[PDB]
Amino acid sequence: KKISGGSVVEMQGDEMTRIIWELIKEKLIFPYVELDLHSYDLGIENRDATNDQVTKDAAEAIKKHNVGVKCATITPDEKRVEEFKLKQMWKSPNGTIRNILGGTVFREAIICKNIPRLVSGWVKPIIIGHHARATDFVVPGPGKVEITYTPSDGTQKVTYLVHNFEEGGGVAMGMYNQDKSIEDFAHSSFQMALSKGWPLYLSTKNTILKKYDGRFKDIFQEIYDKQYWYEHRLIDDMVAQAMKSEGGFIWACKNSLGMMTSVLVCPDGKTVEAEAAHGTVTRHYRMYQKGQETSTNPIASIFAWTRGLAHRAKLDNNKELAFFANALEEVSIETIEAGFMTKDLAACIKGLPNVQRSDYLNTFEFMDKLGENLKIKLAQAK
Amino acid sequence: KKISGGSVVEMQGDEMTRIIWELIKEKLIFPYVELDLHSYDLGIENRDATNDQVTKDAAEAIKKHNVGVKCATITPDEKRVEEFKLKQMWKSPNGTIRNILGGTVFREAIICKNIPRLVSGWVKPIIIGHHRATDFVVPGPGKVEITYTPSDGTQKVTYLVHNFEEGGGVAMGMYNQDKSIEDFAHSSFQMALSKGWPLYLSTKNTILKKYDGRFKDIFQEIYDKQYKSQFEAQKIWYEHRLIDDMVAQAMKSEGGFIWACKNGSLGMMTSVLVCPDGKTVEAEAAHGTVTRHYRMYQKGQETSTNPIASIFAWTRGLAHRAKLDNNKELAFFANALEEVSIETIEAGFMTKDLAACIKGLPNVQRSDYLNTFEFMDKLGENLKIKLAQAK
Ligand SMILES: NC(=O)c1ccc[n+]([C@@H]2O[C@H](COP(=O)([O-])OP(=O)(O)OC[C@H]3O[C@@H](n4cnc5c(N)ncnc54)[C@H](OP(=O)(O)O)[C@@H]3O)[C@@H](O)[C@H]2O)c1
Ligand SMILES: NC(=O)c1ccc[n+]([C@@H]2O[C@H](COP(=O)([O-])OP(=O)(O)OC[C@H]3O[C@@H](n4cnc5c(N)ncnc54)[C@H](OP(=O)(O)O)[C@@H]3O)[C@@H](O)[C@H]2O)c1
Repeated sequence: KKISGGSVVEMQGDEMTRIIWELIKEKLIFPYVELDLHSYDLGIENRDATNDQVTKDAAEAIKKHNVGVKCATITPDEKRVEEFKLKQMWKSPNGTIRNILGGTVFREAIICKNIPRLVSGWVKPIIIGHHARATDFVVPGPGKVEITYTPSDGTQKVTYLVHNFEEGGGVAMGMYNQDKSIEDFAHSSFQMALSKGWPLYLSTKNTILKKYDGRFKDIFQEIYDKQYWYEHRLIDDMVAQAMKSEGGFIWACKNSLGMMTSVLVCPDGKTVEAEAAHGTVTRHYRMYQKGQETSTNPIASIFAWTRGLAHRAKLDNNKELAFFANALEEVSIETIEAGFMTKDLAACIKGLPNVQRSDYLNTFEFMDKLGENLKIKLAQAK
Repeated sequence: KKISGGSVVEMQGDEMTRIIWELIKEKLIFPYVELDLHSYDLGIENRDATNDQVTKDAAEAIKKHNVGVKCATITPDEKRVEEFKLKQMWKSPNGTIRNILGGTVFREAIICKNIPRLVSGWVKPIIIGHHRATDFVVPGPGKVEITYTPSDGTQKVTYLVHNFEEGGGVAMGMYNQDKSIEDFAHSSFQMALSKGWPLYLSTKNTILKKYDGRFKDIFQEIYDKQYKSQFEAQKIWYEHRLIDDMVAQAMKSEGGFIWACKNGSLGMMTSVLVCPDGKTVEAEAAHGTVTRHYRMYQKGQETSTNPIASIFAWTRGLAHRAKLDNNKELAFFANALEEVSIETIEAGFMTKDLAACIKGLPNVQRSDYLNTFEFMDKLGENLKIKLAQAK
């Protein structure tokens, strides 16, 4: 009856996104898909109770099962330490997860025909990638700061003057990048393309950091010929090319939030972690706690699930799951395009002072409209 | 009858901006203000004829007279060397001027009510100020180290940057003198007090604990010793914020702050070089010479070039001159010219770039905008009326 979805790592989160995450599972996922679900509770109280061990176990499960879908989580600050009486200022779960997995983060805004964009010409989305270290120190007083390279065979020594501090002190730092990290960025970028069926654009300073940025340009061109369209451009020339076009390209960059998605793509081409690019929407959660009506956009959170499920389906050659993930993305866009949307989107169209209650749906009404539309779409498909 | 404006250093430039610059002087400045004008011709042919000596003399004149107003200039590349048969690839005049003066460049987009922004909440502008490196290819395995050798002969300090054990890559060294950080802090505090807005410094001091920590410590020290009382008197403040926390607050805010960063139509983008002394200022448009429009102008074709950024170079320069000289009539004139410029656009009279921001470039009709000369004439008519009404 229901689709056999296979192995998925799910991470529960905090505040308004936690409410939305449960609604998505109950209304959009669980009525259609059965999963061998590896669920980790990354809610702040559980991270505190387990001394953050839950976060490390979730990252290891993503590494083992290749598919991670994560709800937004609170990153503690002093105010959060007091609010929850935390044992310590726990590090960001996203930072912990990224450190364990590695990879490149790709960000993509979901586009709807009736929702204004930065450039009206944008019909197809733009997927921006950045690869995801330094030795800094105080220069106590006058003297030379030099950076040297000694090849391991001892045949040469190259010394570069960083600066001769003559009047006083300051600060200095040394930075590096290994060819393997640049290679991993290139792979993830060509493999983000091919999967999406779009062209790739690499942008660098190149005119300023000629040797550092030149190596990225050279490694990308080399990998494009040996193992794989693709084109390089300067930052200034690139933003101009983005001001034109219908969009629909991957932009590897070396240097409403409710519609912003994020995907971590590991160099292996096997592991993916998807999530909303926004936070826990604390202000809406405070309204919910006071009995006030909320209108929180679930699109970014739904697309974490669809990107995760589409990846799972690709790994397992599961056609029914691949169809479901795509159908849920289309239903989400189509619902908004038919005029049914949350307040943030009504405000993008009308301007916040001109938004009336009849222009939007509350959190629960929007989720119910998506559920009704999804039921219809899948019934007609079979 | 005309305002006695005093001592101003003016730098003439190239292509479309050179045409606009002359129109501004003839229609907006010279009918109202008399200046002891120190004019330098930084047009590309004159920089070539003088072996760039004109650029160095202009920078020394700004140092001496404290007020510089500069027109956009061509920075030569190989194509420009061929076009003008240049003796050499002269360095950017902006780079030469900045090296002689020092100081921090503050950028600000001019806001009009009927012109769409990035964040609709931004009612007040955001003024962003920014603060060299030695990079190289690491051809294969080996050690990259960064060393500090005291000038007094005490023990050399060696830090390992990375030991490349397989394959190559790239490495770089970067630095900052305490004096450059102190200058950045002073120019930033001077900017915020002049504008009457709060100041934020953003760094990644949690990652670059020593490097960015020094910026955070020097700004806080200079604030506590020399500017905290003055900031309180104007009900404004200074705060350090991490870059991640800073971008999030910038979207939430209605604008109206100075942002010192440790790291829309170009026709509306202004730039001001603020020297740490609080006395010297160099103002200019943040855009270039608008070569594409200049090519149309050379062919006798109608152009619609936005002069706002160029007008604001003159108004920022004149407002600073007026502040230094306690010249109330000049202070009023500079403010009136800024207001006339914004008000003209807000009344529906604008160049094509702005009509395109409203309607979208494919939907712009000739009746939606004014050409370069029509727009300058409308500003001249509005300026005359405003100053008459002012008494
Ligand atoms: N990936 C992550 O886990 C992640 C990322 C960022 C922040 N955070 C955490 O999230 C918490 C809250 O951070 P924050 O309030 O600064 O950022 P945020 O949750 O992204 O929310 C900022 C504002 O953006 C709007 N917004 C964001 N997501 C929305 C959605 N889905 N639907 C409708 N409007 C939406 C709301 O604007 P209006 O208020 O005008 O309605 C909201 O108050 C913090 O504890 C922070 O650590 C986590
Ligand atoms: N501060 C300076 O002295 C400075 C700064 C930057 C560059 N440059 C020099 O400027 C020359 C030309 O550079 P560029 O064409 O790359 O840059 P640019 O002059 O800033 O012009 C780029 C484009 O932006 C638009 N634009 C810029 N200023 C405008 C204005 N005032 N009104 C209307 N539209 C405006 C035009 O767009 P559309 O074509 O779409 O109409 C123009 O073609 C080069 O020689 C460069 O060295 C000098």
